[PDB]
Amino acid sequence: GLFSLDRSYEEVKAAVQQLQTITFRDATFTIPDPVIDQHLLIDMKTACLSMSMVANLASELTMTYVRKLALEDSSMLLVKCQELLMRLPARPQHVSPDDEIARLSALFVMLRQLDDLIREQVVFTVCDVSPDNKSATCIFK
Amino acid sequence: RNMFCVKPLDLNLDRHANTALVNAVNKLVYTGRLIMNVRRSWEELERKCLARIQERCKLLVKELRMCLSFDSNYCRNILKHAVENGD
Repeated sequence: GLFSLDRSYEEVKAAVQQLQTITFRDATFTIPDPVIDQHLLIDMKTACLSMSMVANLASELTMTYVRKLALEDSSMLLVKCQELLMRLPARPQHVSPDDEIARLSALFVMLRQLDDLIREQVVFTVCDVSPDNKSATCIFK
Repeated sequence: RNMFCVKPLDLNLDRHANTALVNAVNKLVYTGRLIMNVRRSWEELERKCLARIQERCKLLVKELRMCLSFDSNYCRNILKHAVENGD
């Protein structure tokens, strides 16, 4: 949905061949007919609003922790998460505990308001499956 | 030495390498040192001037009083007023 905006139709046709292939738990799956919808517009609007809000409420230390770790530490996951970021010992300008815990609580609220889009609901909690993977037992109905 | 010319923040005391609270309180204590310096210099100059005009008044009212005359009476009656204040 976020890639459907301001893109050519063949760009979407070159994106669906990348995004339809899901190989979760050694079993392939395909996404049928990814089209535009007004509900999808609602999800995109709340996604962009929540992204703007968490971009605004991000403090400088949260914004600079990746560079502060990448200047000294070195790992494979740090490299794999650094290459998707952009290019551009100092003391922090102003820190405060009580302001930043409020910032982190509101930021957790905004990440929750982003998280609820992809997380639908829990409706089954499995305890024991059948060993032929054809049945299970569950709670929380 | 010269309490009349004001020289605020001549060289850079704002230093990013320290805490901004320490830098702000260092500029504050520079301003406090300046105001207490000009206060002390002003008060010491005026009490030096007032002390010497006081003793000039005492020596004059000593020396004019030996000869009784109307002129000495009038200049004494001018000189009766106090000299403890600028007014």
